[PDB]
Amino acid sequence: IIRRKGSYRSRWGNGTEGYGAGVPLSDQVKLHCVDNTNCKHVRLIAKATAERFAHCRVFPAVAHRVSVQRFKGRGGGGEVSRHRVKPGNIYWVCLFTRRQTNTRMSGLQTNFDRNTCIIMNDQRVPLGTRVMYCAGRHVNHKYHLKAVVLANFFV
Amino acid sequence: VRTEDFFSKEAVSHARRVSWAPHTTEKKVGAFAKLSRSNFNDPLPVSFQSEPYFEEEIEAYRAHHRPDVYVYKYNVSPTHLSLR
Amino acid sequence: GYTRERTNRHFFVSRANAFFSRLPISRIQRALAMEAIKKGSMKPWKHTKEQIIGSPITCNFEYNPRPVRLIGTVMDAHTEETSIKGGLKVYARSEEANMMLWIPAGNPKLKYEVTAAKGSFEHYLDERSKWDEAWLTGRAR
Amino acid sequence: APASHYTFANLKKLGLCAPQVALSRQPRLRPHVGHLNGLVYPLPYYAMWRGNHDKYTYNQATPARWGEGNTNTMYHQHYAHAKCPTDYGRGGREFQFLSVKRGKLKRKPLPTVQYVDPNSKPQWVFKSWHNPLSAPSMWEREVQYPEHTPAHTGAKRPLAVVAPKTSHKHLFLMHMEKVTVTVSPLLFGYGHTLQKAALDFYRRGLSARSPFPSDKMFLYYSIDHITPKIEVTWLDGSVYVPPLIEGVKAQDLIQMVMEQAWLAADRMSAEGRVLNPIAIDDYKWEQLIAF
Amino acid sequence: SSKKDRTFKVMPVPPPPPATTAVEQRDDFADNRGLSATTRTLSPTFRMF
Amino acid sequence: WYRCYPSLMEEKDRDMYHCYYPYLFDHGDKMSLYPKIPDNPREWQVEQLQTTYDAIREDKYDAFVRLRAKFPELYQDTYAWDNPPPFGEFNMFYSVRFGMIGVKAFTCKDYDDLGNQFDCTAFWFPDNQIVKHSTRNGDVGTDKVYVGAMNVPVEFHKPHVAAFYKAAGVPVKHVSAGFPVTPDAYAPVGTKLDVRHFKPGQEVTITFQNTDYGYQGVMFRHGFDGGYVWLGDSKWQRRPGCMGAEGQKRIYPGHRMAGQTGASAETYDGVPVWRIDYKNSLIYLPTLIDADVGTYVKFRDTINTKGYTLWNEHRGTPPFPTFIPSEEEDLSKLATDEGQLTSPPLYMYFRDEFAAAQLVTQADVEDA
Amino acid sequence: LSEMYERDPCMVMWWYLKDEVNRHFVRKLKTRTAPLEKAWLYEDSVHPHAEKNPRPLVWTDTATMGWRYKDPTFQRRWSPNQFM
Amino acid sequence: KGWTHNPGHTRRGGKNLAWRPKISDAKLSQFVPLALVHPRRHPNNWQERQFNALGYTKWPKDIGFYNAGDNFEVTPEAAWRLYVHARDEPYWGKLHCEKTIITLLPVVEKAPKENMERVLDVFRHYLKRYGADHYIYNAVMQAAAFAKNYEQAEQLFKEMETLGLEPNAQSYVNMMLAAKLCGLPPEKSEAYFKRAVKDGAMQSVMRMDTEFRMWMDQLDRLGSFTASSGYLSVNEEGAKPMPRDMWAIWGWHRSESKFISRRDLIMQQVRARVHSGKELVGTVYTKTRRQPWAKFNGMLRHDYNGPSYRAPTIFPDAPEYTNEAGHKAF
Amino acid sequence: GRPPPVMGHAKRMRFAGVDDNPSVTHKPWDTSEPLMADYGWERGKLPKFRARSPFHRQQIARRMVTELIRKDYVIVGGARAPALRILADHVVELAKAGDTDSRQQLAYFLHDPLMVDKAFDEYPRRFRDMNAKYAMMTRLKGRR
Amino acid sequence: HPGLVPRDKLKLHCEFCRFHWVQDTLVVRCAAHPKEHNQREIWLEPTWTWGKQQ
Amino acid sequence: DSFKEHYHRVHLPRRLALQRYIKREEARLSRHKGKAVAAAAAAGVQPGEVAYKYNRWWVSNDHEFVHQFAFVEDPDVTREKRNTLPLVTKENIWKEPQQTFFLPFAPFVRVVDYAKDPDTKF
RNA sequence: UGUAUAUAGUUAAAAAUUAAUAU
Ligand SMILES: [Zn+2]
Repeated sequence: IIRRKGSYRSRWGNGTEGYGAGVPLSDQVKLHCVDNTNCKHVRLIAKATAERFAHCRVFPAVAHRVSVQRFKGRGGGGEVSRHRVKPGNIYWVCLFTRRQTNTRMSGLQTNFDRNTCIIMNDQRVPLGTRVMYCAGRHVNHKYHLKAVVLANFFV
Repeated sequence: VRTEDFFSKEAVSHARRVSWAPHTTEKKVGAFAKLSRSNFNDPLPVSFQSEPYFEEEIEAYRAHHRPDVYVYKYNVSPTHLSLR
Repeated sequence: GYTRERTNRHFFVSRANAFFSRLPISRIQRALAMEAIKKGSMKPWKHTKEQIIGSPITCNFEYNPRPVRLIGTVMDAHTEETSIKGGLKVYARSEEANMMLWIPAGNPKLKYEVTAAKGSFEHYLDERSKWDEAWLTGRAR
Repeated sequence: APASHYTFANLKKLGLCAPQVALSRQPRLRPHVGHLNGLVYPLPYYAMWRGNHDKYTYNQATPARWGEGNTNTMYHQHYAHAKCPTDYGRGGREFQFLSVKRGKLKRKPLPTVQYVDPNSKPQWVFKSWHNPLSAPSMWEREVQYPEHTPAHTGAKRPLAVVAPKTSHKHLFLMHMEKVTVTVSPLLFGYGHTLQKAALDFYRRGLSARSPFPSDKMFLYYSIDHITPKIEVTWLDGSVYVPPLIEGVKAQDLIQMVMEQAWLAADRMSAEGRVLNPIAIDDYKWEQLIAF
Repeated sequence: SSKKDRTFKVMPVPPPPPATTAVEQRDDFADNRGLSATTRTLSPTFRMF
Repeated sequence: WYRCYPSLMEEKDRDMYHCYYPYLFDHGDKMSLYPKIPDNPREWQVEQLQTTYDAIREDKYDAFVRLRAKFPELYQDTYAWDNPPPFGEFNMFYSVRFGMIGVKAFTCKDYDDLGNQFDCTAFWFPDNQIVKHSTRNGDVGTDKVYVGAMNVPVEFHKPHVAAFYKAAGVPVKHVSAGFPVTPDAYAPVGTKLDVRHFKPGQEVTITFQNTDYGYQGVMFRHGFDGGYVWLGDSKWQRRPGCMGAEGQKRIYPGHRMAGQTGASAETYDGVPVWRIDYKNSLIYLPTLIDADVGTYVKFRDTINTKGYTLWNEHRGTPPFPTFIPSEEEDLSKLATDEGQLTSPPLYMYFRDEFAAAQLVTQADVEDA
Repeated sequence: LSEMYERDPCMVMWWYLKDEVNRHFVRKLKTRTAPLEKAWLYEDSVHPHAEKNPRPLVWTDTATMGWRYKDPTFQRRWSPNQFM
Repeated sequence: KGWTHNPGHTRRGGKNLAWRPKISDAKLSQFVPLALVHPRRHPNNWQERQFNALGYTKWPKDIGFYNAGDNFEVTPEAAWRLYVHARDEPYWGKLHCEKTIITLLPVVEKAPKENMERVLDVFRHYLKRYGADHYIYNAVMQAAAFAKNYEQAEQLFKEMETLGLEPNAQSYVNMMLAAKLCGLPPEKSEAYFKRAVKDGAMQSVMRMDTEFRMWMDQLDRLGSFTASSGYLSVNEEGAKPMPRDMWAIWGWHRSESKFISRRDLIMQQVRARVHSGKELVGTVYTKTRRQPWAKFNGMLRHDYNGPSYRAPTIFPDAPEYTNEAGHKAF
Repeated sequence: GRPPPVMGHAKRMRFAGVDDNPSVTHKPWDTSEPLMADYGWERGKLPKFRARSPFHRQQIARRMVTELIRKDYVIVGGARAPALRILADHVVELAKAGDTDSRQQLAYFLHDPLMVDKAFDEYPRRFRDMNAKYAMMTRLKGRR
Repeated sequence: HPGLVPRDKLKLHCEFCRFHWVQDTLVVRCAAHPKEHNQREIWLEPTWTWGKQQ
Repeated sequence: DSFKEHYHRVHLPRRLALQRYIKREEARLSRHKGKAVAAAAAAGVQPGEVAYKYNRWWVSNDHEFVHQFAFVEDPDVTREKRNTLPLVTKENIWKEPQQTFFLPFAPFVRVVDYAKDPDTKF
């Protein structure tokens, strides 16, 4: 639960004001996963008490629920090749981008359209094959990349 | 990779050490540089926590059977003087 | 117990704003921004319109894999002159994503060459609606 | 002539990273940032142990255990010969990791060697840690002059300086060759006398416990009221009579002759006599106490 | 409880002069000697009749 | 503060059998290995071997002073035993130069060769001159050098103030502050300090009056929570909580409280230096200070940074008394092109990406 | 008391005068301290008062016994008190 | 009801860093001096109470006086007056007599005629009680050296062989010292030292040329009483009737004290003069390993109230206490 | 540090420097604008004298300007004076420009039309050669 | 090291178990079984004071 | 005013008057040693001097190197600062930028001779 | 890697983003 303390010195601001800007994405923020899985991620609720890039996905392994929107459409036998997320499972998701101005130490501050993620297993092995979105430079850390093999290119 | 401390002691007194210069197989110029190829050890057992005080030790041949050679109530040795 | 919390000595309370005309502040910031267009970090701009839209090809030499090249459609023009601010705010629509990101324009790794003649008050509105429709339908609902 | 710091390339190779002295989030250790009130010197940590203050600093008296501030005017058999009464410094935790004084410096010159004629080129014997304490090259002079070489005795080098100091139970043949014990039974005495102290030394030597060769000890009844003599002869033939001071007894003589045995075997090793391997190690050196 | 007693307690006695009389100048509770042994200085001037 | 406590050496055991080198007893006249034998022989205690030639000491000491000459290459660092550092010369652990008064002038964003953006506040050093040298009763460690600033009409100062500068001989300076120096870092009254007195890679300590904010309440002065927005809270949106505990009756000194919120003397300890326009007397720091433009801010040096001296051998040695530019050199000729100094790269790696250790090359990307 | 002696040995003495001047004169603040500022504490003999000629103090300690440490804040609540 | 913004137990008031340093008492306690010595813990009232509480006595200067080194001495011409009185005593042993002669030296070098008969009367009588030994021979030879009567030193030395007594290891130094201070060149002391090395009575571990120097450079450090170069050439003595510090030590620890109660000095001189079945004797090993640190360390009953009170050993002293001079420095 | 030490928004004080810092917010720190409803104690704002509402304050800015033009003196009280003299240097900055944009930008502001008929005639003749500080703020002595 | 509640309970279990005056407190210290058989008499801490531990 | 604050607000101008005394006497001793003999004991050698301490490099009880720093500022050298002009700074100092990033120490034996004085650690 | 069925230990980078002097 990374907090700050509004005291004209400690203050999140809004982004758009330098590195270590603000708003670490409290507990449940309904991410929009982008792996090539059952997750249809009109919702995938967040469950860890923080999220950000300056807050560094590198360290925390932010547990995330899946407030599923749970498919576009699937079918077959009762039990199949497990990539099809159950409507209530929990996964250490990997946040890709944000809808918030994420300043970096290069002054480049990116604001994306939808704040997305990729479901990952308990062991940080991505539960998805491909990725249908970009991903800020906060990936490429050996934390997840060694399993997040560069499913695609970055921004 | 024993005891990660790694240069944790780096210290031996001028006393209680022995001497200064070793070398492995080579010589510098001095035409006599056959020194040791020496070893790098632990200082005298636990340094002074055990024995904080030491009594004055004379040279060995001056130590054993220290003769009693006095002048007027003082002991004159070839090296030491003391009021007996 | 107690504490001062306000130091009003003559050294702290006095202000040099009076004597400040001795310094040509901006004529330093000119030359300050002049020593950054010389190193190649930045290339001059004199544009108020004719830059509200264009076509930058960003080359953020991010050491991540390799330089990222994003065709973009500038929509800020933050400063209107060669000074330190810069600020293009290119839209840049990477492949499927929409990423309103603004380049500080002084950065040696974050280089970009815009081309005029498309600075159309139409083509600008072409993308604004494209990012207005992308903004709205991205809240995950 | 190396470089005392790693280089960036050297540091980068191993996979490590350069330590920031910079805007890093880390502590950037700088205690004395607000506590040390006054001029603070660029010696990193010279006021921490005191308590990270600079407060009092003017008093010269400090609670001094033996060998500290004002103890210098008392006789403590150790600090009498181990600290010049001048340099005695402040209390324990009030150590002087940095003492700044005002005045003109006077650097007194170093002392020179005594009883050494100038320019006399000495032969150099090099010692070091490597030598296990058994090594004869360990307990003797390092710089061997022609001045400290006894010539009235045959010596190739000045004799040893330091001698091992341990208690000897048994009279093992360290380097002696014949231990004769002369008494005159015409002299008599009941109770602990020198007659008794020397004759048990015969028994204590001839004991089935001491590894002394029983056939190499010679008793000798005298006649002319010869006080009990104990004569040991080393390989070089120089005889040695441990002085039988009154009140002596077995464990002293077995201690005298064995302790001197290391000195005398040293003198034999100085004249040039080759020495043998000794079985017993009265000085525990290859031993550790186990449980 | 009560107030602490902040009066002025009298001070303890000085040491008497050394003996050098052999008259048992040391004895304290004897009939001859008044307690006080004050042979101070120009006391011989205080010659009493 | 662990890792800050230096090697602990008890005074009771800094004696002969400890000294890393041969311990030297002084006799008042000359050093000698042995204790002084008191001349009144009665003064000797019984059974105290008054040593006059100890074959164990003298030979251990014979092996020191001889071997230092025989094999000099090895024992070079042991020459600070008898060859002490002279006074002056910028002793590494001792000397402390003064600082120079400054003025916040503007702010700019500046980047390295790498794309690290630094919000750079550029301080103008208008006219810095030594106005008076002080002391405290001529004691040690209590020597202070005072530095003027900002040449100013004699009218703008009160007559009692300006009558001081007029006495010292310096042109009347707008403001002056006192820096503690070690006596070997003095200069003559009337030295005109120049900005190059700092080195582009240094770390300076700045002190100023952080911008006044009035009389701000407690949710601004400090960080206080408090008050649900629409969930009750009759009149409690920002008021503090319980002052005392309950029964102390004595509101504990420092609770913090509402207050005057920041017109005080603030300090940044170890901000490094970025550039130096020694033609403009500008010095750029990669930070943002919270002071109104024109806030006179004094610049000492940062003394020791992470247990290591700032001005050591491997990391730059300063212009010791102060940088005095050469006689052939003047600034009226050159231009801002030539008057610009820059720093080493403060950050090891481009900071938007991670260190080369965490970023992974394609070799492991092709994990297989 | 020793950790107070590191800081200033004269303070160890001043703490005790205060305890004998505040043995009767605690009542009003003017006579609590005005005596204290009449004594001059010197951790060594050298002192600027040869110009005042301090006459020595002919006084030998009276109590050969040692000093008990009695807590300030020790309350006696009943005395030997003939009326028991 | 959790997650405080202000973690930690940084106390409120105790911040001065001089009277409460932020150092864990686990790591700070190791400086509390539990053997604290300089701010001494023995007032001056006791220094005399603990004197008599040993059985010690205060003698007038002429008999003796604790000298500058707090070592009790006997004044010559008060030493002889003992030997005049107690020579017949049954408890006046061998080494008592020679000790008289040694005390008669700082006068036999100052009064070489009036005190050279006392030496001989100690000599002549010593032989009548104890047959003939080296103590009396080394002593009187040393006395004859200081009298600057070198011929007497030679006239004594040649009687060692005449009595079979092999000249002791000192009997050369008593002679080496004589041939030096009597104004005779070297090769009259050298030829004596070279005698000693051959007979092994003296031992020299160095080339024989330099040991003899180290010998004389101690025998001129000890210059004669009437000269003005050396330690014996000093006449200043600390006149003190009692040592200024009755608890001084001569070892390492308070229980290694210097001044010992008569009633324990006796039970010491006993064990050093009996069989030694626990500690070996005449050897540099000393089985009884000194460990005056691992011994008791705590203030007893007699560290607070001070020493007991045993009445001063003092004389009714009928002899008249007359003060009728000032005597000093022999 | 990298972000401003005091983040996006905080009110410094009356009598405080600009202390420019990288920020998203917009501050004028300059008030060359004529006939402007920017009342405040900042730099780019003329002094906000007290009134019931920024509207009613603007209504006081009307009848105190149209009465300075009508008769060239108005004995105004308190923080209205430093707030009026800047409105007398604006009316002349409005009366000098002359274009029919300005003559309305004052017509919107004056309660009466004859004034905007006066201000544009006398002031170009009057202040043809004065270029700033058209209003003299001399303080009367007896406080109300 | 189990404080043997009175001094008198102290017993030397091992050959190497001896007594020691660890700062006025009679204790038992053994090289072997170093803390296994160690006993320490009950008494005030080595550095107490008159207001803290009476 | 507290107790400890009192003792100093009383003894602060009583210690200054004490040390200013000794110095004022230190000038007196500095006089009668001009015509007098070379030097007595007299608290050292009795000019206004500071003897040098060759005894500053210790190996503590824990076997770790402890160096004593002693600096003796010369009253004649410091005044020789406050009058003369300092020399023009060497261009190899300021025209060079001070390195930011002090790198860690690397151990090393000096030359082909393994002297190195740490005793070890392996 | 030491150790043994798995494997330690000074540190460094990053992260939790902020600096504080009454006469
Ligand atoms: Zn046991």
